[PDB]
Amino acid sequence: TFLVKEDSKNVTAYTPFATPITDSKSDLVSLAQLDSSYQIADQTIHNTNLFVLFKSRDVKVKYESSGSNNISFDSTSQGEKPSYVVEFTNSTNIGIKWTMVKKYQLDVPNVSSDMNQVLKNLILEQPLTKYTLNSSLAKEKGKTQREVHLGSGQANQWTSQRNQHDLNNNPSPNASTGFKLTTGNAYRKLSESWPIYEPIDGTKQGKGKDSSGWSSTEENEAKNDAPSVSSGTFNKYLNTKQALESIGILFDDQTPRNVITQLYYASTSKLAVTNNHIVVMGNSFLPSMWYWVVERSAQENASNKPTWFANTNLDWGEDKQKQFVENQLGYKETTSTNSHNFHSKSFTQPAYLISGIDSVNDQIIFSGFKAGSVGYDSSSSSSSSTKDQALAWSTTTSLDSKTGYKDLVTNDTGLNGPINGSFSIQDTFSFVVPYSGNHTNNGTTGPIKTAYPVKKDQKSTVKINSLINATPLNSYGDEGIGVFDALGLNYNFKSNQERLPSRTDQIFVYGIVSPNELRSAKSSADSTGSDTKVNWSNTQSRYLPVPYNYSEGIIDADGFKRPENRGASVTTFSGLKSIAPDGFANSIANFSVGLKAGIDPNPVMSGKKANYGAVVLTRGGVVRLNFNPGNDSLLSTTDNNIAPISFSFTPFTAAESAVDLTTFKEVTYNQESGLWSYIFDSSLKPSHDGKQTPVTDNMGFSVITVSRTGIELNQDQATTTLDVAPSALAVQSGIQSTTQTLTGVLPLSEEFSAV
Amino acid sequence: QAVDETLTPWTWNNNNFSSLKITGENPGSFGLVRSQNDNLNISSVTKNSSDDNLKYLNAVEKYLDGQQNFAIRRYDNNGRALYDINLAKMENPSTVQRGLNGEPIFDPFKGFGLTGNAPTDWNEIKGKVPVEVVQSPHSPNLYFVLLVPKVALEYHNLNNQVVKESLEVKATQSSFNPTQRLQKDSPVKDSSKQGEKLSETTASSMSSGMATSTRAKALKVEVERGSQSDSLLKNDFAKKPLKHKNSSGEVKLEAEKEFTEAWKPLLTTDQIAREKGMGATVVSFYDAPYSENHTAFGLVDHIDPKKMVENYPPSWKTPKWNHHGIWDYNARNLLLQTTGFFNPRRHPEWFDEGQAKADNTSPGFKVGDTDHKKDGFKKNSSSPIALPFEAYFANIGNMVAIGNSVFIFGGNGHATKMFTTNPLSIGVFRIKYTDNFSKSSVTGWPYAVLFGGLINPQTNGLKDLPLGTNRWFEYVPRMAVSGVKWVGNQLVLAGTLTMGDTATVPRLKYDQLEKHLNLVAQGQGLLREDLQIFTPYGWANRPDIPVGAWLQDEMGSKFGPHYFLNNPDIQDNVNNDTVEALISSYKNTDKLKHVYPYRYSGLYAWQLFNWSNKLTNTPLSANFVNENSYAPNSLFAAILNEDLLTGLSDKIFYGKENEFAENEADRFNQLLSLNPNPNTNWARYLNVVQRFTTGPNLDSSTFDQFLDFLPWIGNGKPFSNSPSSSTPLPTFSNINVGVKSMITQHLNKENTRWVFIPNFSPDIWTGAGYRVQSANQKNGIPFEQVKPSNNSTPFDPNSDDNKVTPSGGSSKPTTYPALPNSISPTSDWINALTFTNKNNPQRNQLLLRSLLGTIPVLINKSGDSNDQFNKDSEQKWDKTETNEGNLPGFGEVNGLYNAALLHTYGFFGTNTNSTDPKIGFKADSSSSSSSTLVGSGLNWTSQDVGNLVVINDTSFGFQLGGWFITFTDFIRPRTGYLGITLSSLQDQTIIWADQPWTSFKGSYLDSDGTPKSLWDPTALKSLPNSSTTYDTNPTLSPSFQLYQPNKVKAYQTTNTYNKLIEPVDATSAATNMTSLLKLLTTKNIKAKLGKGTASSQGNNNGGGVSQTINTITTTGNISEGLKEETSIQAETLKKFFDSKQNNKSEIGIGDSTFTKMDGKLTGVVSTPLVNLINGQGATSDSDTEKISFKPGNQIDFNRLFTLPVTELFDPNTMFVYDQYVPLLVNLPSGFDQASIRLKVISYSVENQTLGVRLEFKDPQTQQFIPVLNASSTGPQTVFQPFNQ
Repeated sequence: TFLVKEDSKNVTAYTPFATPITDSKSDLVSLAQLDSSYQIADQTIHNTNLFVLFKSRDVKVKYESSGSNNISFDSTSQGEKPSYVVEFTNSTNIGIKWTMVKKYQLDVPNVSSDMNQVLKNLILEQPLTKYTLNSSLAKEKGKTQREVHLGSGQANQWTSQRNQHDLNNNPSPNASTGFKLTTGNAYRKLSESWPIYEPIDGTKQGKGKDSSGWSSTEENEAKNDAPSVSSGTFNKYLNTKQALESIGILFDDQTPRNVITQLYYASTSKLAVTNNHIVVMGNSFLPSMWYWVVERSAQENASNKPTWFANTNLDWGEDKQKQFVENQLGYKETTSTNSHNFHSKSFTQPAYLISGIDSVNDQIIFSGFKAGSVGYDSSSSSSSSTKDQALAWSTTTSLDSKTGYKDLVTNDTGLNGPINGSFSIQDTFSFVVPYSGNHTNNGTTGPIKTAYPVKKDQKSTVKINSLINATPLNSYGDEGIGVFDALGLNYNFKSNQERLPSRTDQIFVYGIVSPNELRSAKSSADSTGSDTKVNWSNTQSRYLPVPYNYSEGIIDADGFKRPENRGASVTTFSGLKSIAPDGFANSIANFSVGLKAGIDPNPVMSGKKANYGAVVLTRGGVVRLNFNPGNDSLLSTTDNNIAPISFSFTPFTAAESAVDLTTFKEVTYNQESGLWSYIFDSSLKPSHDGKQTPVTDNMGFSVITVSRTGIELNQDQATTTLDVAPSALAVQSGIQSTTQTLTGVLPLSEEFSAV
Repeated sequence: QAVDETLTPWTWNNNNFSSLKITGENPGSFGLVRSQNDNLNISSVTKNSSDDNLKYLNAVEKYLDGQQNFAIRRYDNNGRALYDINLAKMENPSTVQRGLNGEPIFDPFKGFGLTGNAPTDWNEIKGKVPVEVVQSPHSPNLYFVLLVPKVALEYHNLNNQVVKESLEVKATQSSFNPTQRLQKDSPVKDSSKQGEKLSETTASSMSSGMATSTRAKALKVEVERGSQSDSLLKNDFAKKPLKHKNSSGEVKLEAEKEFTEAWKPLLTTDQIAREKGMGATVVSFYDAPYSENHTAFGLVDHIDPKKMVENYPPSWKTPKWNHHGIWDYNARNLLLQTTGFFNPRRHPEWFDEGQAKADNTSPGFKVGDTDHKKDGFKKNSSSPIALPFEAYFANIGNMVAIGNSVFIFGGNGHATKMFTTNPLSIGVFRIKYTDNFSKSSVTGWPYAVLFGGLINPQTNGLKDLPLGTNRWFEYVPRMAVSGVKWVGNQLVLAGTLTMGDTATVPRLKYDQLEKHLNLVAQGQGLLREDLQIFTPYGWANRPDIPVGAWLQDEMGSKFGPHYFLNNPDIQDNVNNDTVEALISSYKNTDKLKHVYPYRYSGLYAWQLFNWSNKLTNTPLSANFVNENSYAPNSLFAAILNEDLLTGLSDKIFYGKENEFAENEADRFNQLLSLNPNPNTNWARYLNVVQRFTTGPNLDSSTFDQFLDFLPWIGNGKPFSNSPSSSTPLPTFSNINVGVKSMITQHLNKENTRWVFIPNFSPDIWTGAGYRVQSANQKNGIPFEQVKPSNNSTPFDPNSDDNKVTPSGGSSKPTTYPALPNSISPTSDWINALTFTNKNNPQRNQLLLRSLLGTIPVLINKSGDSNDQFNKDSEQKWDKTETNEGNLPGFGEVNGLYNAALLHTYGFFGTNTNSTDPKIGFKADSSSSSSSTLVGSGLNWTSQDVGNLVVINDTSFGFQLGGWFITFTDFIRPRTGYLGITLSSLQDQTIIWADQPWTSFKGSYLDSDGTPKSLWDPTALKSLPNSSTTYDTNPTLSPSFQLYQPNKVKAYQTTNTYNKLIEPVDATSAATNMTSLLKLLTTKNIKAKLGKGTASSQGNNNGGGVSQTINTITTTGNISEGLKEETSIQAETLKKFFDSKQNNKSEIGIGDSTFTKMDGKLTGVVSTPLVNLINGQGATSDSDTEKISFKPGNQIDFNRLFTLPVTELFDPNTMFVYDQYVPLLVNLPSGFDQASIRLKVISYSVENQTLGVRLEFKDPQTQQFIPVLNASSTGPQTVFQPFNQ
């Protein structure tokens, strides 16, 4: 009775004897009367009913700046193949053969006027690739704070001139304002199309947001340097067509389809279910702004529309953290002619790299990395000081902030603008600004002010618009602060050392969403004309950087930094070298996959609901999400100082880090055992390397066992209230092979399992 | 077969085992016994010059087979012996016969079926002594026992020219000088090889930046593979423009010209594997106390050394080498130190050739050729890590059984430990059983591949201990092991553990070896000490700089940025504008690397943090590992993952992922973590630990505040000095030491209000030996402390080497305006992690070695004629700003304060003796002065660890020399509790003995609910000879060290500590200091302290028992000394302790209780009802005298057995029905008939025969017991209808 995905279209029930059932192989794509071009994305079982997520490779979505139906399927070339979620029930005399029960078609979002204004000038960074380089990620440093504000040739006037600029006491005039868009990864509009070539070096190569420039000659030069199967020198670019295909980007011959189509087809990735609702969110590889919520009572022939993540006012834990996230989207009082951006139209974080979606006890749990979105200038001319430049900045908490998580996260450091850069502390260096609030080299001088990097005299002549990053790295600046933020290196010098939470970079978003607020989300999706927001109260965010051990040169993380860490070879993204063994080519950008909530099988106090904790995989460690089943909300403790109990990160070892994260196929939870299992199918690997060399290790499989650990909630009278976050523990289970093609693992029993 | 009273019960020193408590179906004791006879003349076995150790050891074993007998007798649950089991003498032994399902054939009254023939290997096993016993957790009547050669006991009594120390005392006829064993002359620039030095960067990339600088450019390091077979095209790490001194020939590590009588093991790892009589053996066996066939054997397995050595990591084939290779190898060899990570110069106990391979040459890699491109390739190896005889028996003992398997965690090392040699448990063995115990397999693995998963989240104590590792297992953990036991549901390990080396992490400037003799001797294997020793002024700016850069400023007149003297007062401010000029221009590649123009320096914690193997948040996270500890230097206990330990494979498989780099171009881009090649399994082993602990649940300066609270076992006084203005000051903490300093003028003046303290006023106690302009200027110090190279004037601030030009040309100086108030080795700085000298490794090292009582003290003056140092008018505790406060500041033990340590020991004043001994240290300002370390006068050592005992479902503890220690809260922690409790020994006749742990006779949990320990003042032993005919100025003993001279310039009379005290040539100093060199022998310390003979008085004998302090739920609660709301946590803990110095018992600190006994103490035997000392004190079972089975003439058989026996009992549990109990058992009037019943143990319905055992409610325990006196055949009987 174990339903296993035979291929991209067939699912068959296997008997506990690991033997297929007679006449049980079923073609679900045809069973649902969907053309063969369709395929199944993810499947879930809920009340012995099998649901399926159907995403077709023929879909073609078009975006139009003008008009009302801005996001709509391209039916001109029979490309109107929306994605479906279909409920399948075994309805017979007890013999496995599935049948149509209901079929819900997921439609593209309706774009309100404000979302339209934002999307017209919006641009999306090309997706992160398995074969992606640090240097590739890296973007040349932008105009410094002083350069943007005071202009050029205004040195030693900072002190004097800073007062009228609402930057009082600002200690870092050389603070980066962002990253120039003139080069690097391809930033394309929704109506545009990504390239298959990724620049090796993002400081030199690539044409960035200038699509006309890229297509004029740089595209041809990159094609010459990087051919498609070698004969290519591969000195400036990588031909990542195979990897783009692998992680789910659609291709017309060779050129990928438009960004809106790619984003939609990526958004149809996963499936979590409830007795009244069905939620679909995007995969982990590339962002997804919109997620469909399906009402199980909705008509069969009716239309299901998603909710903009921009309309989902998540609770990041603190209003201060929420406003951190909000303030980096872009300038507020644009007023140029139409230069509206996410912050100006009063929208929240628009993109999440959704790690996974799951439900338990009628509750839906979601997790994922906050996908960076920031303003950028498109003045095109004299010209704006910040022209062609991203407006982003690292927001690490200062060195003297009060000890404690709450205090850390609530620290005013980078409220509105850039303050971090380079500084000297005794016999070491701190890229983090040493001061916050009103602290200085002679006493107290007044509050430290920060402002958005945009000159006021040009308030009406600066065209600011938003962008969406392909990774959690909000600020791409090829700078020390950036690297530090990325790598989780920032530490305070006090008696009790603490990691400084970068409130706007590498942010990890997780939470549990309840049916009432899911209904509110569905209402938001239904909203026509005026855009209505969604409130998600039971959510939290945690600074979750990539482990520092994945980057060459960095041996440990502590307040005292070794002098060689100041060298350009570790200070910059471009100079950074990756030793990542988890299949990633980069060691900067974090990535999460495989959220699977589960019910704790262990006995609980009478009158107390059984514990259910969810485990999510990340780079270099597992993450356990702790919940309070008594209220079906996040686990929390009264003492602020303590890190949010809801969070618990347990690092990996050589065996777990060796497990490619790009190969996550399926995750199963053993209800009676209480142990997860993370199936990794090596076959998922792209055909060809980023340098067009054939992939030599596309054969095999591996699994990771995630076992609850620590002290759980409501165990006994003495454990009614907790102070220590329950911590998961990942171990390389022992189900590994390189010569075999995985078909499926069977949770046969407590004591046994089949491969 | 029957009991022989001539064998007496005893405790083996290596595991402290004496008996096993049997539990379940038939409780009782197994316990070790030996023959009582004296006059054991082992020296009657002649050793010739023309023969090897093996035939000598066989002659000693054959001789001892005539002179001594050994056995493991069984006792009942009241302490009464049943049968003898002298394995050398028992008649016609057999293995057990099996059914077709592998089960042993059995019936309780008959016993086991015997095959009629002995086990395999019986002719070589029968001479071995049994030394540990354990019971199966799942299978009834099934046990395991460990056997060893008799020399695994008697090794200490074998003759001294074969059982040598690792060092020699000699005749001392030239007078004693500890520098005579030390290679000491420094290296020099080669007059014919200057041209190959690392090149200055001629042009540096703009990176679209604007700033600029005048300072000398970065040094390049280029490395690439080329096209030639065995040469790179460039290899700039291999450059070598320095060479050694030619003082009567070349100075370098060269064993064949230095070890003229080299130490080597008794037997090699290959000999112990092939010579089946010399290896250790475990056997399974079966026992039933009231059967005809009461005992018989299962299976035999040798604990084969090749099953350990062939499971060592690939890097252990080349312990002369490490993953950095060539540049580190050359820097070490130039400084005359060890190369690799576990070389036999420090650790000979694991090498088959001992000191004969204690050299830097032939590392398994090509090195030392005339072309730098030719070095750095793999070749053949001839000195791998092994398991020779001395290390082997320290790796044996401490058994546990889990599932169908049994384990061996190794001993404390007192099978084979000598005064200067440290064999330890380096791993774990397992024997695994198959085909329902019809077959077996044997294996083992080193702790390095098991403990590598440790992380900062897995302990409630201190963070960042030197327990980290990486993909190469160059951190080599080993333990003196206290034991392994079940603490309720959790399996636990305990003992003392080796960190990585904390002491030798700082590295000398190349020319200065002649003036820093202790740091080089501690790196040479000569000073076998793990305590951190303060030596800052001679250190290089950086340990890791490639040796081609060291010659960039020979005059010091430029203060050469890449290589210079370590002092922190003179280094860069690299601000908002500066980094783009001086350092952020030098971008580099897959074939280029650089050395940067940044000036760099710091004190001991900077050096230690930078290149020690500290734990982090991540495991496998230590790309630098300086070396490994000589002896255990940490406490340890941990929770061990028992199902994962059951599920790990017998064979461990490694691959190219654990090999060192085959060439230096692949070493240049060296990945710190890599994928296991998926056939391999080595990475599975890392997850055997769930949790670990190392000391109190305390953090930061609070742990130094705890170090001062405990009493010193030499006199019972606390280290705190506060229970009595000219009063003395504490040694470990800083509270009330020096003056309250406002840190508001620290840093570059950069930011110091609300930063570092929980209160509005940032007051910190500045400690001893601090620097100020005046008492009115007690807040910070301005920059004025400039150092010349010669008389060559100031460091020159505002010069072009101390400036940059930023964007817009607005130049500013790159140097500090103000500095911290202290550099001294006692320093605690919350705000300055680079000027603080205290560290978390040292906090745990001090905890262990202050418990053992053997931290050394630094001396200028002895009690001898005209040499004396005084309490009055010669020390000024109130004036620690000047030399009159006598702070050394050079050669001193790290973290503590020497004058306070000397005072707490009572080396001056009437603290520890009835008159002033006048020994100590004085800071003179009139002339240059000489110094060396000496011991505390006590003789305990960190291997002196006894039985792990489990007190209840969460609490456990062990004996550790003069202490019992308890880890009361480790399994279930709480806030506001310190997590440790301690009880001191009181007996001065034990504490001042010369080998004191030999008086401990074992430790056990007792029936009144307390752990207890046995002591015998008659069991002590003298040194191996009485010094024969001469005064042995060096006397090898368990608290001796070859502490070297440190020599220094005169102290300044005022502003004394404003600069570090300047060192001078010590190579000639030994002739000026003879009174101190005589005090290196700890017997002379005892003589001058008045402790050296019968002058201690008190008990003439007085052996007996010791017991830990009473305990309750309040014990160890310190919740008012934890947290903060008005000051800093150590300062409020000091306030909380100072009202409690007279009442330490509620903190869980104090002296043990003790009771005397007459005659010898030899060992306990223990069982669930009772503990018997020497096996005496057995009882009549006084609670059960009235309970007995009915005899056969009192039973009317047809009244019982008209019914078939099939229905006299419940088939689901085999208990006889309640109404038939008084029909078979006699009981007293008014007795509770529910308190007792009969269990069926065998029957046959075709014979109507029923065999039974009785079970009764114990008045003492909430569990059932057998009634031992219930028949003339014990608790088991049979009933049948007249047909027996």
